[PDB]
Amino acid sequence: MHIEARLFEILTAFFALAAVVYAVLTAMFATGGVEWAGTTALVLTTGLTLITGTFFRFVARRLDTRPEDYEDAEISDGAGELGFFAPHSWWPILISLSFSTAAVGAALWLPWLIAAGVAFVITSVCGLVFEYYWGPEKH
Amino acid sequence: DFAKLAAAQGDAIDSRYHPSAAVRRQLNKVFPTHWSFLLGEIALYSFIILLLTGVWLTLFFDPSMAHVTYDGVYQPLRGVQMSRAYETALDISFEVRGGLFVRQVHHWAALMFAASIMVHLARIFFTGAFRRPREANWVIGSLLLILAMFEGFFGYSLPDDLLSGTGIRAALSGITMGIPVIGTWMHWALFGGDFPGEILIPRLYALHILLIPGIILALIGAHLALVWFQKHTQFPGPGRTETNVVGVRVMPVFAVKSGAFFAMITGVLGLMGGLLTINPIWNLGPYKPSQVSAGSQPDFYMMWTDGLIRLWPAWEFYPFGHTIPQGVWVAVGMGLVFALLIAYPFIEKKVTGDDAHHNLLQRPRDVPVRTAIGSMAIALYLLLTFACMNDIIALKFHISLNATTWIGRIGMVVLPAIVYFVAYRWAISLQRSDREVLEHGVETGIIKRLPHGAYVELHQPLGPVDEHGHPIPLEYAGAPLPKRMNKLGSGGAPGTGSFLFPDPAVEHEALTEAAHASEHKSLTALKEHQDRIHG
Amino acid sequence: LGGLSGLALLLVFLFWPWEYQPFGSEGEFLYSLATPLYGLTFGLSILSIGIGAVL
Amino acid sequence: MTSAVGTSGTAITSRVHSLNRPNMVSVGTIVWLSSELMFFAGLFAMYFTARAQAGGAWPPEPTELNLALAVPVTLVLIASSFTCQMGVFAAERGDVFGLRRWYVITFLMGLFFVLGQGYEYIHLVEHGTTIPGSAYGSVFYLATGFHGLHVIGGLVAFVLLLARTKMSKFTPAQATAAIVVSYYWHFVDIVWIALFATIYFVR
Amino acid sequence: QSALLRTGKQLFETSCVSCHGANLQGVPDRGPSLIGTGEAAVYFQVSTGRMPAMRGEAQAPSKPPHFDESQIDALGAYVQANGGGPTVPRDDHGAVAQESLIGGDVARGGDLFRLNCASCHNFTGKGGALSSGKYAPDLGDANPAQIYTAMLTGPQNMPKFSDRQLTPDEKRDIVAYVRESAETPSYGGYGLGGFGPAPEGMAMWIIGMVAAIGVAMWIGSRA
Amino acid sequence: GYGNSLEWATSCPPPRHNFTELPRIRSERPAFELHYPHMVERMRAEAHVG
Amino acid sequence: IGAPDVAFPRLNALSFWLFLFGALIAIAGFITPGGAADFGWTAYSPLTDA
Amino acid sequence: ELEARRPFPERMGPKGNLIYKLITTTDHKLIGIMYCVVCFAFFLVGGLMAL
Amino acid sequence: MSSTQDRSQLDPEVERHTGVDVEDVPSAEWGWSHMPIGVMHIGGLLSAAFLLVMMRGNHVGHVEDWFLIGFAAVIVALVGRNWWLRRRGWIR
Ligand code: HEA
Ligand SMILES: CCCCCCCCCCCCCCCC(=O)O[C@H](COC(=O)CCCCCCC[C@@H](C)CCCCCCCCC)COP(=O)(O)O[C@H]1[C@H](O)[C@H](O)[C@H](O)[C@@H](O)[C@@H]1O
Ligand SMILES: CCCCCCCCCCCCCCCC(=O)O[C@H](COC(=O)CCCCCCC[C@@H](C)CCCCCCCCC)COP(=O)(O)O[C@H]1[C@H](O)[C@H](O)[C@H](O)[C@@H](O)[C@@H]1O
Ligand SMILES: CCCCCCCC/C=C\CCCCCCCC(=O)OC[C@H](COP(=O)(O)OCCN)OC(=O)CCCCCCCCCCCCCCC
Ligand code: HEC
Ligand code: HEM
Ligand SMILES: CCc1nc2ccc(Cl)cn2c1C(=O)NCc1ccc(N2CCC(c3ccc(OC(F)(F)F)cc3)CC2)cc1
Repeated sequence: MHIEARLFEILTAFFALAAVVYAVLTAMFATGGVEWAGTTALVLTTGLTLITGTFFRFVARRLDTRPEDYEDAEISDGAGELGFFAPHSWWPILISLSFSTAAVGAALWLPWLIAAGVAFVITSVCGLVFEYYWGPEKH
Repeated sequence: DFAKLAAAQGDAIDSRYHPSAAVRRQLNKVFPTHWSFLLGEIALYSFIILLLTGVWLTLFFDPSMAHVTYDGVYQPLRGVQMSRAYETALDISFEVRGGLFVRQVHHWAALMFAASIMVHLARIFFTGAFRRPREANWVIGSLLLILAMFEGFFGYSLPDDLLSGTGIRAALSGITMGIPVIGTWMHWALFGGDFPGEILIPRLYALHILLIPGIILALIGAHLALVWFQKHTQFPGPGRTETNVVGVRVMPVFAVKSGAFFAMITGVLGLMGGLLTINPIWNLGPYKPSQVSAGSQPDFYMMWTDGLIRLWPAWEFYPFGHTIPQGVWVAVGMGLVFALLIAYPFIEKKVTGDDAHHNLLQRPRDVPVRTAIGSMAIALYLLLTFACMNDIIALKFHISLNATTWIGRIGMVVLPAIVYFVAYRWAISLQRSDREVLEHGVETGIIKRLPHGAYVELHQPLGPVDEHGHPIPLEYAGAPLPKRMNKLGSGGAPGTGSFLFPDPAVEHEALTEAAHASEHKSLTALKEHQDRIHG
Repeated sequence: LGGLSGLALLLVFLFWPWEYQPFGSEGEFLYSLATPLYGLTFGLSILSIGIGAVL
Repeated sequence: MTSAVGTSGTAITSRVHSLNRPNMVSVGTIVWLSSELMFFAGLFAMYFTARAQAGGAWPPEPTELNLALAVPVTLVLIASSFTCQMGVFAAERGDVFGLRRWYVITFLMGLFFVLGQGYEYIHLVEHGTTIPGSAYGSVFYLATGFHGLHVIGGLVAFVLLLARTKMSKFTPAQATAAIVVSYYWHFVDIVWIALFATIYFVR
Repeated sequence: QSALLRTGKQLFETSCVSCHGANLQGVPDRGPSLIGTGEAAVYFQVSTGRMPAMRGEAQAPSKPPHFDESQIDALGAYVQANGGGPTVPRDDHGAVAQESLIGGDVARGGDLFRLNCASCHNFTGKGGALSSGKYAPDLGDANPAQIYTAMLTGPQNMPKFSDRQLTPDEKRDIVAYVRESAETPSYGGYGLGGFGPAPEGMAMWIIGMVAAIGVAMWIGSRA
Repeated sequence: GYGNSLEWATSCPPPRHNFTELPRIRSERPAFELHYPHMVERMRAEAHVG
Repeated sequence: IGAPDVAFPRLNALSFWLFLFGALIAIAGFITPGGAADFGWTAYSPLTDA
Repeated sequence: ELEARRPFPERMGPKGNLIYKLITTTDHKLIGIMYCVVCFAFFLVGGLMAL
Repeated sequence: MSSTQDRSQLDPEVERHTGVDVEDVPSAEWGWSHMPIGVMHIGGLLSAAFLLVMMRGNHVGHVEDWFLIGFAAVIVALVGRNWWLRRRGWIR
């Protein structure tokens, strides 16, 4: 987790530099000082990269070299129990349809449709989140 | 001494009468415990509520077209000529305490009655509950559904209303007048004259509070008697066969849950009658032949009729000095529709040839052709219903009214075909999912094989395992299969303390191994009964 | 809870500002949720009784 | 079906072993939170460009920010973040019940924050400022209301995850789910701290 | 007024000359002639925001006003001076009379509405669909003056109810009924729009059926 | 032929889960090294020359 | 990368479906009588206001 | 020494082996194929617009 | 582990020998699984004919007729492709 961390610290450094130079060169040499739109966007994309890179560096320090992060690693080194990978599920399409219902209720100003879409989204997200935890029916 | 009193009353009843044998026989009757089998109950429950509400409404409703000035509380209709029926509907809404609530829950119960009948019909159709033992049931049920629809029409038509009045004008007057040979004669008999005939609303009142509810009650009695004595069908399962009913006896369990379901359905209907406004007739002035509204729909169970009117392309025929109006078409439509609904099991047995006594239901996926046909019928019904709402759909969802009309026109031919194809392939795909889970077992998380980098989903066999890893495939038996280890005994033992605090470890243990033993004993008993059936 | 809801239904039906109030008149708001309260209390009562029976 | 093909305690397990490998769900939620930061960046850009274009009195005369109720809600949000972190601490352990208690009180504090924000919204609305009324009113309401929608989503996640912990034996996967929900809540209240330092402090 | 007409001309010369000629005669196949439309037409059309139309389609929709009350009056006075036509009602002060346009009678206003307005709008003033891409918008938003001017000038596919069909008394009565229906709470719970059968059936099939089927699934088993 | 990327080291219609046999990844282009072992050394030798 | 699947594969299925239906609703501007979005792709502000 | 292979691989596969997969498939490869097919559907919709 | 295999004796009744086979439809015996291709093609032709005949009505516009023509042509093309493939034995 060190290489993909360093990637994000490099991106964070560049974005911080770009935001700082934009702010300095717009606060003066511009008609209305700092643009306040590009400046904030650059600052918070710097923040985006900073959060991701900080988490990656934290994990990398927390983690011993993984086989994937280790050169000269045999395939048998990584062999073993991989985690749960969700098999077939029809809940994603229902979530998409629910959000589409809410989106059309938003575009077409139909507050009833917005509410129905929000209810559908909550129901479908519950179904997805609970899909692999719903215990057997007890009768 | 309540125990002694109960014993004495039982002895009196069994001394005067001798129902011990019969009473035991019904109290022991077994009813399957599938949720879908409760669907029909909803309709019955809704029906009961309607009766209980309907009688109440009869104590305050005066059916008549006698013109009168309101002179009542509702200011926006004062001095306006209205039929006495509309005046009394307004009085119920405003003048009698709870009258708005009572008629509101009555109309909501009518809508739930219709919708639950439709859902029950779909259930029995897709599950094939109409086969050899129970065609007559189907048939009467079909008739029953039809009656409900018409009574609903006669229900919101009772309060002489602009919306309901224009609905009467379109449907009854126009269509009856359109029928070629006797159409005008039927119109004059039904109205005792032309459309505004002064004997329409009283006749509809008689048909709606006395005649049609009585016929529906008689048909419901026949329906429930047949289901009771043609003991309910069941889905395939472990210990379930064509010659037994696996479930819960009537008295301890089935009666309690049925009564609780009636209570909860009544609660849903009361909550709707309070919080949701149904047919706000006061906004709808008294019916006048000239006044109009843009919406002008009937209740959802006749929206398919209205949509069929809208989408049918204005085709008329003109014989020798006679006219055959386009309205005629819808009548024929209904005929065919009903003629195909009432008769369907006989067409099914004539085409397929299944003339066997079928007691085990069929999963809809296991009958791709019938599932596709039912999906096609539901698609056509939905298309027609939304076509009736094409006015409102265009208003809210910005689509040109002509565009919606032509979408419906092309759809009533194309959408059924697409839905049939999709439903057929979907049913076969569900069958293949079942076969795959049988032949491989349930799926789980992925693991990377030790020596090489093979990735395997780490299945779970549902049956005996071969000498090597792969199991012996099982044989499909028409019962649902577990596609998720979720629903098996995997990761399903949360702390039984409480939501906030635990219980002592000894108590949690006792409870969890008790539940484990109970469910294992249930499985063992079902398996032993299954083996004893054949073996 | 079903019992308290039934008692609330009795109390609201006996003592609540029902009756049509002309648009704009003070107390129209109380009327506007009179029938909603009737239905709410009745439905909660019977629904909760049914829920208790099912449980 | 001798005993089992997959010798796993639960049908659902951690998507990667968190001991020697990164918690993959944690990485995914961190990435998504980093993106939602840039969404809030769009909102902040709107507000800031509106601020630059005022005639020296950025909150119009009709609008008068109710700091008396605004400070308490921020305090409640940071307290909810602390209790969420306590819920996480309980989650790393097998103590599902402590996790549930901590997350329930966090949910209550977040709901109280939402209720207080609604109260302040109605107070501002009755005294003039509204979305269709003024540029300040519109930008303020838009930013704070999208944050409030995020808070409501966090409350939804809290209730859903408590229910999920109720329906299965508390697994390391459930602990990771609780941890990612806590990450989302921490993002939510951090964004609120920024929105308070801008809307109410910097003005 | 001289300054009012000057301001109206200034606003007109740079907002609508493209659709309507500089002499207010409609540009062919872009916009109609504004000669004789009147101050009432301008007020209703611009206060509702329709007039900076920005497209030629089946139905010009309502949108936020592009001019403020004073500018609305300036444009309306300009048009009134050019052609001469209906004028927006005004009270003693001089502003666009809105409170004074609420007729006392509502039952008579209700009959007038149902005979004339409900034909396409609704029983209770909601919207309605029209032939091809057109519709009748909801009356909830329109203020009394806007309703009055809409009746007094049929914007597009609206019958123009002259002062002789609906005398100021009848127009005020209809305005009163419209406002009363729009602002009156739906007695008997949340009024699902104004259309009965369609929202009512949809709400049945969603709320009641989902609840009943979910309760059946809870009570019943699966197999 | 002469592919890279580890994507051509699995049955051309890839099995569910993408692999039944994973090569010992030694460079950017494991599939080429698997299918052409003799070039492995060459790949390491001529690489730097450019 | 030699992986069996994507990190959150239900999530990528959700992404695909969210795309399909979002694109469908965006394109559905054409069925409306007014038509689809007339403002340029870039959709600069005042031209996009109500 | 010789393998028993079909003369030509299955062209289409058995009826109804795809619809439920599309509805439920969690396999990334199938989702990518769906992406490509839908994306060219859209690339024709656009492009016809261009024509 | 809480589950048990099920077996069902279902009354079987045509003798499910002509039409569909379990390989094509895994639950052929369990219920109606075959709709003849003849009724397919006849219904498709009837749908196309209905689409054409709706061109005759009361509508001055012609976008509607063109959409009808396009949809009916699509249906006829699908039915023709299916019929040709069936006649040749699902080739091309
Ligand atoms: C990926 C992006 C992309 C692609 C591939 C193309 C491809 C093409 N574009 Fe592009 N174009 C843009 C992106 C793209 N364009 C953008 C972003 C703009 C600016 C938009 C704006 O100003 O807002 C633009 C603008 C633009 C204009 C200016 C229009 C205007 O603003 O006035 C023109 C004019 O000819 C044009 C032409 C073309 C042509 C002739 C092609 C050809 O390459 C297209 C190839 C054609 C096809 C592939 C169709 C063939 C298929 C069929 C006939 C089958 C159809 C069947 C069904 C639909 C069932 N484009
Ligand atoms: C469950 C329902 C599913 C739908 C089922 C049906 C599917 C079949 C679709 C058939 C499409 C047919 C479209 C043709 C229609 C047509 O013929 O009309 C035209 C207008 O074309 C159009 O809009 C194209 C519309 C195409 C959109 C169809 C999209 C499918 C949607 C509906 C699917 C979503 C379903 C979601 C359901 C929700 C769940 C349900 C439980 C022109 O009218 P007009 O407007 O008057 O134009 C005048 C000129 O005439 C005149 O010359 C010119 O001069 C002008 O004046 C002009 O005005
Ligand atoms: C078990 C049943 C539980 C039911 C919940 C009961 C809720 C009780 C609500 C409170 C008491 C009754 C309110 C009666 C007062 C009242 O009616 O409520 C209107 C609101 O109405 C709307 O707009 C909709 C607003 C969106 C929120 C409500 C949505 C609730 C839906 C989702 C519940 C039913 C299910 C439908 C699902 C359908 C989805 C299908 C997938 C509010 O006024 P307003 O907003 O201004 O209405 C405009 C006039 O002004 C103006 O003139 C007029 O012309 C109009 O423009 C009018 O809209
Ligand atoms: C996308 C949503 C639509 C577009 C984006 C909107 C984003 C806004 C987000 C949060 C703000 C909510 C806080 C609302 C409370 C703040 C107070 C206020 O807004 O001001 C009062 C005004 C009247 O002002 P007035 O006429 O001058 O009369 C003054 C009376 N004396 O009410 C209003 O219109 C406010 C109503 C706003 C409701 C927004 C509902 C959002 C839920 C959408 C669900 C997700 C859809 C998915 C789409 C992909
Ligand atoms: C279908 C014929 C028709 C009838 C008759 C009719 N309307 Fe309309 N109405 C329309 C149309 C179309 C519009 C759209 C106006 C526009 O687009 O400029 C409209 C618009 C309106 C508006 C504007 C509301 C807004 O928010 O823009 C009001 C108010 C109104 N009508 C009230 C009435 C009244 C009052 C009557 C009875 C005198 C009536 N209508 C009769 C069709 C009609
Ligand atoms: C059996 C199925 C029934 C259905 C589907 C049904 C349906 C309806 C509907 C939808 C209404 C409209 C109410 C309104 O809009 O206010 C209505 C009205 C009415 N119903 Fe029925 N009903 C049924 C049974 C009954 C029964 C048994 C009675 C009498 C015991 C009855 C008496 C009435 C009366 C008097 C009215 C008019 C009163 C009013 O509208 O306020 N109904 N019916
Ligand atoms: C029309 C559509 C409609 N538009 C609107 C607009 C607004 C509103 Cl609010 C409601 N609507 C509706 C509406 O609700 N329609 C329901 C409806 C339709 C037809 C009938 N029909 C019974 C049988 C008759 C008949 C047929 C054959 C006969 O021959 C026999 F059987 F052999 F004797 C005898 C009589 C025809 C009328 C009932 C209800």
